Amino acid sequence: RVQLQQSGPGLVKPSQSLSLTCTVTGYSITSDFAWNWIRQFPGNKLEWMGYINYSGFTSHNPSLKSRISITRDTSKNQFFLQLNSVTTEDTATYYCAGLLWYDGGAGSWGQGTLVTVSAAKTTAPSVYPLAPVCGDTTGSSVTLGCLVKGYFPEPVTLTWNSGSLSSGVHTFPAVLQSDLYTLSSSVTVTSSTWPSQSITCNVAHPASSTKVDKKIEPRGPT
Amino acid sequence: DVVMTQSPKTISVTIGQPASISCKSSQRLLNSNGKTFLNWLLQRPGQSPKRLIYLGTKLDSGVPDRFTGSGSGTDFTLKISRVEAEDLGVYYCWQGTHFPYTFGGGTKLEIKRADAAPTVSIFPPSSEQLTSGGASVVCFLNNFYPKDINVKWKIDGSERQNGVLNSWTDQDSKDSTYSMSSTLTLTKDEYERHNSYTCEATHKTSTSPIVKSFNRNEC
Repeated sequence: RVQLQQSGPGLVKPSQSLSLTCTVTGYSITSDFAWNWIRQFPGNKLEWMGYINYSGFTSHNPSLKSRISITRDTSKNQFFLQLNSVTTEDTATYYCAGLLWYDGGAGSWGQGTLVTVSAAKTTAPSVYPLAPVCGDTTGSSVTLGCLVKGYFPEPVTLTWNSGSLSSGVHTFPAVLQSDLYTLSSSVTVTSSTWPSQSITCNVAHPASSTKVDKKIEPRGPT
Repeated sequence: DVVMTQSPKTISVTIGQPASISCKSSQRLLNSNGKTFLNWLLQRPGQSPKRLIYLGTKLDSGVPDRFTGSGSGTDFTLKISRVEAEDLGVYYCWQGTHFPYTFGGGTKLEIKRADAAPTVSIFPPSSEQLTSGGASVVCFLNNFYPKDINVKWKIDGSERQNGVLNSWTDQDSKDSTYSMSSTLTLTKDEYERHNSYTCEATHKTSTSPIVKSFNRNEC
């Protein structure tokens, strides 16, 4: 079916412009659809921004009057979003979504891209290993963690053992303080499998091109 | 601007039971060609909204048939014959009949299950962070229910509330529980100054709190 995917700078300076791209695969953008831009604010309110249909016809929400521009490049089968004069109020998750012009069906959304409007500086994170205390390793289950601290902006991706370990994992939302984010993740495995089977935290922060692969070492002799 | 009002704001449902949510628009959504541009979308935790119902009463592409949209004019209803854990998330209604198109504020569907006490784990600052002059003590309160819980920190028996940051997760669709993370951040100098660190969790599953501690310099 039709698949959409956003891309574009995740951080933008106030009063500058936001510029996103949506690549469509499995369907020509010059057919049947209406390509929309929709954004979700931190509170979870959705706002329709606008669209450009299969024939190039556009339409945008009056709430953005003059700041929005929606275009396309048929040779590349992509449509774009441009929002100028941004402010922190434009900070939100952006989505592109296709809907049939005829009935508004077959709605397909991209994975969504987060865009932060700030003057703060990009900072890579410190990935700290969370090794369990001796006392809490004698049960049938053991819980380990990983602490990603001091990064900006969002997001970061975190997996365990390159994604081969997904059961019993809890990755919490990041908390912001002083223009810096902190996030944690926990993973629970059968105690007898650790430390025999190593457990590694894989963290990536695209904004700073940084990657960390921290193996959790047991407290005590290693 | 057409105002889309959803209700209830939240809703708790036991697996297997039916669910019904409403959406009322400030203007009729029927057009000049007999179509009603009313859609229903579900947004699971961390995912992007996804199609459910379109054209007011028609089931969208690939959507399970447990979903049923109904109504006309300004009152619409979404019914789930029988709820499954994977239905948890936020439900939205959207209208494409009046420019500009608007969304409802959403309805959060929560799965109701048997109470569950949290699994508490406490972690000392790592060696690496210690070399940076900072010291974070982390505590995980995992897979509990209901979602209401309280975490208290204690340094050498004394409670500590400054320097604590918390984060919750959405409800998990695999077991319908919640999880929370609490972090106490101190300076390396202050951490190195005390001995015991305690993470106290109080949940309705027990009259007395679940306590986890460790002594600095002890495995």
